[PDB]
Amino acid sequence: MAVKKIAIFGATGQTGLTTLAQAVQAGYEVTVLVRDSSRLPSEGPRPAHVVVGDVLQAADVDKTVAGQDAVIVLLGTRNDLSPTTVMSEGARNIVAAMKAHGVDKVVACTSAFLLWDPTKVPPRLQAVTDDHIRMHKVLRESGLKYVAVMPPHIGDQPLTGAYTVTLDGRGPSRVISKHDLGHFMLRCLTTDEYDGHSTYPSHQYQ
Amino acid sequence: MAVKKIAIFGATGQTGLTTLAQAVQAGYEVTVLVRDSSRLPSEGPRPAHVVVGDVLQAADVDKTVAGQDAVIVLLGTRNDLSPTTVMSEGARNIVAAMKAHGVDKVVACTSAFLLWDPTKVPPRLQAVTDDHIRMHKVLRESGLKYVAVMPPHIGDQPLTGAYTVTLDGRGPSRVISKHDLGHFMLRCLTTDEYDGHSTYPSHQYQ
Ligand SMILES: NC(=O)c1ccc[n+]([C@@H]2O[C@H](COP(=O)([O-])OP(=O)(O)OC[C@H]3O[C@@H](n4cnc5c(N)ncnc54)[C@H](OP(=O)(O)O)[C@@H]3O)[C@@H](O)[C@H]2O)c1
Ligand SMILES: NC(=O)c1ccc[n+]([C@@H]2O[C@H](COP(=O)([O-])OP(=O)(O)OC[C@H]3O[C@@H](n4cnc5c(N)ncnc54)[C@H](OP(=O)(O)O)[C@@H]3O)[C@@H](O)[C@H]2O)c1
Ligand SMILES: O=C(O)c1ccc(-n2nc(-c3ccccc3O)nc2-c2ccccc2O)cc1
Repeated sequence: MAVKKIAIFGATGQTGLTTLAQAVQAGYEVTVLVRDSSRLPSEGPRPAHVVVGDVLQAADVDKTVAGQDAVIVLLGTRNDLSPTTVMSEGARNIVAAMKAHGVDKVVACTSAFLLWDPTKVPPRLQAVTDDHIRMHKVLRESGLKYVAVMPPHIGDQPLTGAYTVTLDGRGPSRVISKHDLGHFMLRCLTTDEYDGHSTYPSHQYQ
Repeated sequence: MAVKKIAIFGATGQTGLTTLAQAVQAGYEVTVLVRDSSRLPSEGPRPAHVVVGDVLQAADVDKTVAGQDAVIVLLGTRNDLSPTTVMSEGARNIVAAMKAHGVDKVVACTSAFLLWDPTKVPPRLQAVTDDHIRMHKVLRESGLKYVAVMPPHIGDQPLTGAYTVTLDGRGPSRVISKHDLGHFMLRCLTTDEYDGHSTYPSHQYQ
């Protein structure tokens, strides 16, 4: 087990940007798929490789997944309020490209709403949650080594690295810093302990 | 009056109605956004301008924020404890409209539960608190001059002007009257001392 090359999908998002920065600082050779390159910061840590394209475009995903050791998925659809399939269709393209290229490890973020009663989901988040569920099923039925990361509210607190991780359930805390969440996405690259499990990271930021 | 034209969101609510009355008495030129089925009472004080629409429509929020000096946010769900995103989505529309119209000052009410240990928030209030948390992050990340008003129980005791304002922590009493809360929302328009802080107003009525 030695992951050196990773693809990150969703690297321009709030969690993606800090996951990308941390990965670069730790020494990973990171490839990102971005739809427009000007949103990547021009100062600080930069990825080794940039593919310009869409997770909905199978060829763009293929170019991104080729030659990787593992994939991190931090896709989201920003403000869709009504039925949407971007994340699950992108997950299908990711799965197909990982198969074609022999990449066997994927760490993907959905939501802790998948661990709660469906009546906890606010009405205007039901569509996105539904597609998270579709994307989770896609990844679980793929047969790939899949770590399901299902975070509660994503905050802006500083990196601590001291969060809780609860397997196949929700945990006591109900927030995770975007920085701590990115930290855990990368921690999942260094072990098979979470493979096949759903994970809930959460921490105290008093 | 350096701040003269204000938008109030939630003016028909418990705290809104007395905030509106006090603003009009103090000489503010008040614009309100009201939902079509829920106008202001016929006998009560009259705002200068009424927009009929929904905080969930960007166009209605834009009409309400255009030309203002400052915004007060007293949105809420009345007695309804169901999951919701009306406050966080409304705040996103308010931020965008403020940025487009050159309005910097936003005084917005969430709840003192944002200062609690999360494991201690009553489960019955967790869904509403989750949207207050989402709303607070939207406003904190906006870069606007944002006063985060985080009250404890809102009661029916009198207007006093004599309440305690505790910065960035819980205060010494567990109640604030709706009239004192509205008085404090208006006070925040006339100083910069609470910008970028959380504020907990509270009082002992005797
Ligand atoms: N906000 C929360 O508290 C919370 C809580 C639990 C779970 N989640 C979920 O966790 C995940 C990460 O969320 P986040 O807030 O960090 O994400 P985010 O800031 O909304 O960014 C989403 C990422 O996905 C990219 N993206 C969207 N559509 C794409 C497409 N067709 N092709 C390629 N890339 C695309 C976006 O690229 P662009 O920059 O090009 O748009 C961006 O990089 C999301 O699925 C979210 O729903 C969020
Ligand atoms: N002890 C407490 O009650 C307590 C304690 C701490 C914090 N809080 C929080 O304090 C805040 C203010 O509470 P409150 O009791 O004064 O408020 P409220 O009586 O619940 O009034 C809510 C206001 O928001 C309006 N509103 C709701 N949805 C809207 C929409 N889609 N578009 C436009 N306007 C909308 C309502 O309009 P309609 O007239 O059309 O309904 C009403 O004017 C709330 O966020 C509450 O959660 C309450
Ligand atoms: O920091 C403190 O002391 C403190 C913090 C929060 C409260 N809130 N806010 C609420 C509340 C009610 C309706 C909508 C949103 C809300 O947030 N309900 C309570 C409440 C909590 C415990 C017992 C009685 C209550 O009325 C009171 C005090």
